[PDB]
Amino acid sequence: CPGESLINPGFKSKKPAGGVDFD
Amino acid sequence: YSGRDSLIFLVDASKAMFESQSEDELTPFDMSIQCIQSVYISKIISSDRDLLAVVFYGTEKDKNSVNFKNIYVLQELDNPGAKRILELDQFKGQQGQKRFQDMMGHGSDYSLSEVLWVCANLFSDVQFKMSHKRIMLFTNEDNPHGNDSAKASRARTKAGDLRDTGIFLDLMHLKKPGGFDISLFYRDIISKLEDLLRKVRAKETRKRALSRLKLKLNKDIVISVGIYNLVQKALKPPPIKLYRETNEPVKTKTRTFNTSTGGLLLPSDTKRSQIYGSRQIILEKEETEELKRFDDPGLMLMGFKPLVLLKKHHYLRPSLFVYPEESLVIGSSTLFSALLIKCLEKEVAALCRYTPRRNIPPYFVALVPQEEELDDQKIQVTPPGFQLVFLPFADDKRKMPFTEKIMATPEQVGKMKAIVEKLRFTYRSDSFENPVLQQHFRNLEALALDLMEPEQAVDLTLPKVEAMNKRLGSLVDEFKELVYPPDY
Amino acid sequence: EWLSSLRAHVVRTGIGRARAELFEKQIVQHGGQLCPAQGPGVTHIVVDEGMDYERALRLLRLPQLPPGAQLVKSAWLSLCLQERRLVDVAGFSIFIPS
Amino acid sequence: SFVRYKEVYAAAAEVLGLILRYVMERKNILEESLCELVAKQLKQHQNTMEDKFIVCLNKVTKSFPPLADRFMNAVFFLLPKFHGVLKTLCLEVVLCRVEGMTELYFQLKSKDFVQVMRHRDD
Amino acid sequence: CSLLRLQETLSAADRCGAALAGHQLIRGLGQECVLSSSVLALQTSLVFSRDFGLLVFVRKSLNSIEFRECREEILKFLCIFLEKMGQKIAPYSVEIKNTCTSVYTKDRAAKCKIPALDLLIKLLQTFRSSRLMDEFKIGELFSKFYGELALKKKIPDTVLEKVYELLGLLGEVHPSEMINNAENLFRAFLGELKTQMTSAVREPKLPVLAGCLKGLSSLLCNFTKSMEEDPQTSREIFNFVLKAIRPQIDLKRYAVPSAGLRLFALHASQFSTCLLDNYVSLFEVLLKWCAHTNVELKKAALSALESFLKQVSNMVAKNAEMHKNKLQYFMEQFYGIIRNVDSNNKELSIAIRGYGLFAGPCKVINAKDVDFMYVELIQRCKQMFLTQTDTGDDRVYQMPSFLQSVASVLLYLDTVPEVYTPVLEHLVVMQIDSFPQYSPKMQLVCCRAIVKVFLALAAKGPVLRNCISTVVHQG
Amino acid sequence: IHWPCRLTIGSNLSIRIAAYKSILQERVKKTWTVVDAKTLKKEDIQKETVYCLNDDDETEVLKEDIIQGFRYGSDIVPFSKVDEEQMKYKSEGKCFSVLGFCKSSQVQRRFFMGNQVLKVFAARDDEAAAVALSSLIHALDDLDMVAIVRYAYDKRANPQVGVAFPHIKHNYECLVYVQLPFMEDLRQYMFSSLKNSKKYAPTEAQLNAVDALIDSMSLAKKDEKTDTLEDLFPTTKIPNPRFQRLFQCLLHRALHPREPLPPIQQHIWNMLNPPAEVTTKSQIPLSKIKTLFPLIEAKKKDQVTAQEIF
DNA sequence: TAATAAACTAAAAACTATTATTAT
DNA sequence: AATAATAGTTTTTAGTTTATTAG
Repeated sequence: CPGESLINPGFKSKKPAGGVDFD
Repeated sequence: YSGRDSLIFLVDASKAMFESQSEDELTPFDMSIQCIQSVYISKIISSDRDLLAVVFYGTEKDKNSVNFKNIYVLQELDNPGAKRILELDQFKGQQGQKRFQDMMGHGSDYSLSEVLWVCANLFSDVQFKMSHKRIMLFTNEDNPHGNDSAKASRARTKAGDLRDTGIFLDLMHLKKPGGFDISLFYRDIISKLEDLLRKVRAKETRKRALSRLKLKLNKDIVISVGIYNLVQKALKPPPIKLYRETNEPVKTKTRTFNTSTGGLLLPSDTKRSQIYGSRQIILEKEETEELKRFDDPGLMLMGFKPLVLLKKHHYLRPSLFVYPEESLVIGSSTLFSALLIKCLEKEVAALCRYTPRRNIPPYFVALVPQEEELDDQKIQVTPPGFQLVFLPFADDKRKMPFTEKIMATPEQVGKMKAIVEKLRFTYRSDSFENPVLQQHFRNLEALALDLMEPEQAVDLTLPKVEAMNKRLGSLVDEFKELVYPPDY
Repeated sequence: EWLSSLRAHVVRTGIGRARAELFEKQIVQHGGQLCPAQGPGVTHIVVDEGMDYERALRLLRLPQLPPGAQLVKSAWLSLCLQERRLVDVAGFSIFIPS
Repeated sequence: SFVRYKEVYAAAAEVLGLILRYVMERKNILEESLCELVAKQLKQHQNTMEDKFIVCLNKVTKSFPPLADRFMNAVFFLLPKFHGVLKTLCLEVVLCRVEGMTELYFQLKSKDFVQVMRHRDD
Repeated sequence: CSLLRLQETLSAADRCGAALAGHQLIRGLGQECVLSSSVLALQTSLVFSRDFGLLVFVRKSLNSIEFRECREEILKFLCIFLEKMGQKIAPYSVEIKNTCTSVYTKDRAAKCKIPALDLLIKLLQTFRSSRLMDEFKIGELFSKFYGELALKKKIPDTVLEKVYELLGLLGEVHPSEMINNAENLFRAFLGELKTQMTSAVREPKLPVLAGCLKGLSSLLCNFTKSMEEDPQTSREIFNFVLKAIRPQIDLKRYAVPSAGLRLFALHASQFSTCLLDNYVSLFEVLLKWCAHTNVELKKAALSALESFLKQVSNMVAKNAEMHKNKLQYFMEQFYGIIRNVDSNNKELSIAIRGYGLFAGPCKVINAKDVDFMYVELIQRCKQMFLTQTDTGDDRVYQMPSFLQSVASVLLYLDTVPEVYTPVLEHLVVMQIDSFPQYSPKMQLVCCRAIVKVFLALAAKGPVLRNCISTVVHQG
Repeated sequence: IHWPCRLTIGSNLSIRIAAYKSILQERVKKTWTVVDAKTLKKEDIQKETVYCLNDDDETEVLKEDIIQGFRYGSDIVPFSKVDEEQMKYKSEGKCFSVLGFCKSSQVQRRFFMGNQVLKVFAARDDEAAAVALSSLIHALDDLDMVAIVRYAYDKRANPQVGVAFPHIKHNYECLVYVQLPFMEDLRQYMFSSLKNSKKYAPTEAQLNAVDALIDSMSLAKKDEKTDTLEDLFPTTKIPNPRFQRLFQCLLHRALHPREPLPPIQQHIWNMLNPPAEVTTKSQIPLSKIKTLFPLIEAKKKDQVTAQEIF
């Protein structure tokens, strides 16, 4: 299934940091 | 069950990657080298238990043990160490590329059957369970032409055999990223290279599953659940011991000494006490240990307590994720499928006495049904289970004076509502790593190759709000209807 | 106050730091003559308990201990210290196989 | 498919081996659908049901060598993973289907068969 | 020899043995030790070991999983050499002492494994091997053993507290060096017996510490504490609280109570004035322990009751006016199980043992009483054996019991019906016939029984010589 | 305790404030100290160690001839904290750098780290700060805001993030504070779906009997028509039973140590029991559940061996 | 400044490796 | 000479020092 980390399948592909957003 | 992950990376040698990609940019060789630094760093910072070997084909020389033509290995299946990173990093750029080519081979043809041969024979040698196994590729060929269609067909047969075996193939565009110029016929034998490059740092994972806890809801019924620690700090790499120059750890003879004999404290000669007033109240470690016995390790359920009556002012240890299971008592998950279906009376919290360890007092805990927020993309958000919040005692309080002294004017609420409404955050949880831990990592890689420091940065915890204020508008200062400035 | 008869030498290493310094302090308090174990003038070469005569040769960097001295446990000496008397050296000599 | 106790799969292994005498029938042949059905029911895991599958292939392929047409790659892949009698089971499964392939020595030299065959086992 | 060339090929690559030379090292040594399971090759084995003494260090004497597996496997096969097949160990003895003391420098003597274990059972062999030579060996090791227990967390998973069994020794020269340590040693031993004796709803693990402390005490308790100390009552009551209302785990016939009972058999003297303590409960717990189905528990119970019975005979002889309740309890509990049919092939034998050793007190009670019990014994013994055609009788394993009882009663009887003088000879010249079927251990027990019935019958003039002459002739 | 500081937003906003550690578990106040057993003083209490070198031949090495190496992949990289102090992470401290504001609907109790609550209020000589504070808490309550504040206690302290919200009431406008996590403060295991478990779905009769249990359950009852929920067993008024047990047991030793220390006393357990009417009314649902649900058990428990001979 | 982050030594249990000890 | 208890490195955890804010 997709959405799993490539290094460790079964754990999720986490998107990197994005900081704080200002709306 | 733990398993392992075997990863092997193959590079052709035909000058199609020794070339500079007709650009001042990094060569396919050079970008693969930076990708492999990224992979090695990621493996080291994560569980380094996985073995990585270095093998090259299409080469003038042979050092593979089988000694088939155009195959030259460098590294065995080993955990990537510092020396591995240095020995692969000493061969990059033009000078590193040319010295590597004269010590490895400047380029020759490919024999697919031979390489699949040697990979099967080598992967036979694994002596442990293998949770995952993958081979990543980075080559510029659109489809096999130089080899005869016989080699292509037998490579297709072996590729089907290995795909059924479990190993899979991955590739990225090299001639031009995007569109479709690679794998026109590899489409049968079967950006993203940036992800293979350095994108994710400070990684770690766990494949364990905490023990079976026994619900002691009453004397008659005890059920089986699986507790799970889902939150805790990631720690400091241990200062394992070493020596000035021989570089060798120390043992310890750490034992308390007694003025009487040249020997040490005997376990009797050492004896516990405490100064209470005019008393050295005399006990032993045994008596203090025996004191703390209350009841068995588990949850001695006091009973449910309606969660409609609840408070947020109290806070304790981070919660624990309990999960339904059927390990050693039947009918467990049968009734566990219940209590997650209703939010009017089955959301009710469970005021419970919980002893986590043998010889531990009971600790007050409360239950929250954490419904499997199974994310729409299937990513079961807030997984199906239980969020357990540990409940306070009468010593979680240091008294505070009352601060209900003012309820200010609507002009101030209007101006600061205008101020704060111009900023809202989508609450990206992964948006700030540990700058302290990452800085320690950077110290480590500084001591690794040659750097005084390789990276000099924060994990974005520094305040960008020096530019947010103008983004929000400097009006925050003119919305100071305050006659006297607080900071003077 | 009886270590004066012992021209002793308590080792800093092996013999625990606190244990060692306490032993030299008791020696000098008892009037004990402290003298190195590298030459004559020693009534008792007292060294670590678990280390043998060959280890005495190796740690002292010698083929033999300087003459005139006797080798014995500091446990006996501590017993004498506590009891504030002196006991025989027999039954506590550090083991000398050469 | 029962896998907790030795007999509940060893018996089926040996009975399929004896039945493979000729082809599903110890006399004649008209059908082979059960053959690929058995193929997938073995290929279900081959890694959790592996030692049980090892004894299954053991007791099936002895009388029908062609059964081992599809397992040489696996058994070579498992030779270093073997340490005991599993080696003997691999030896007999490569015994039965010794033919059907022209080159089976180079596979051994790539297995480095020299250290495999210095052992004392008679 | 051939093994020398095998190791030289092995030791040729036994220089660094990182992994591959390491794999061949471990596999070769494992196969060699497995296959070498079997005379006149002993000289070859000894010269090999003399050249193997350096080989103990051709494998690196440091912790590494490969050279580790080397040391555990070779020591595990060294456990096979446990009997004194080597007659002149002295040379290799001190040599292997150096080699093992080098290997204890490794983690728990091998990466937390049985290297210390295998070595220490080898040390048990060395104690069995030339105890006379074992006079300076124990003269140079005690300090290190006390040193480990003088450090924190000396409890590896590998069950080490058999080092307790190592600490003491009766086969030593008994130098004053650990004799002056014995007091603090026993203080620590009783402390850990209390820690195990403490509730143990949290610390019941390592019951082996109790049994190994029992082996220790058996191996060194020559120092008298019978009533010179009060803590003899202490150790007695710790054992009593362990045993009387026991935990319900020791249902699988463990050898720890067997070791305790045989220790009590060999070290009852230190427990004096507590032998009389708890007079009845000891009896029914002895019945329970002997009634269990283990041979070790049964034999340990026999030895323990032997020591108990001799000492209680001593005290009851010292005070005939006292222990009237004790002696009546004895006679009633033996009379009940003689009048009862034999339900275990032992209760008759145990009861007649009690009769046999209860003659001197019965003699000072009444001489015609000991004559009466003796004639009853002879009547019963001829009824079961002599009147029996000797065709289906299997109480020959109680011949030691009959002989010990009759020896004791003849020691405490002077008036005898001479009609039993022919009877007895047809005993001896027949009971010699059944000697070989006896097991060697209780063959030696039968030897003790026959020599002490001799010393029983060797209490007269003409009757003495007549008995010896006739019995030796006919036998 | 009073802790003053100055919160900052951007490089221009600075408000003198005062922080107070409020919700802190009290632990042992007299941590037990060690003496001799035959004299009961620190006349035999010392230390002997210099951390002898781990070798093939263990050499007694000084505490300064030695390196604090570090596990680095598959080796131990030499290092000394003197290196850290010259290129470690340099934390500023005594700062409340507000990084951003997110929706209050976005923060969850699952995303709470820490153990405690920090009350923060404006410092004195600042009345404008107080009026602005009350007004801004009104504004934040209106707009559903929660602040991201990278906070560092002092030069010693690292960045300790967290959020504090005002307990708006007639009583104190205190600042209930909670520490916030990072991604290294969270994990995510796999958990199979359960309501879809055909083998383990709850029967409707069992479901109704469980509802009978829940109705017979009563701890936070509702009898007040003034919309007041009354709980009959609060946790904030029961301190560590460690303290009561220690005092009750100590009584004996403080008076007469020879006999065993008093047990945990039935009264202590009486403070740990709910209204018995609840259990009695649940027993019929309890019985019907224990009849409607089958259980199997395996015993791996321990037994006390300090055992009465009677 | 005579407590307090932050570390920090000890420290059960957890998730596996096994391992024997009654199973012919 | 057949299974059936346990075993045993690895990983957090937490009441102890340890320096730096502390009557």
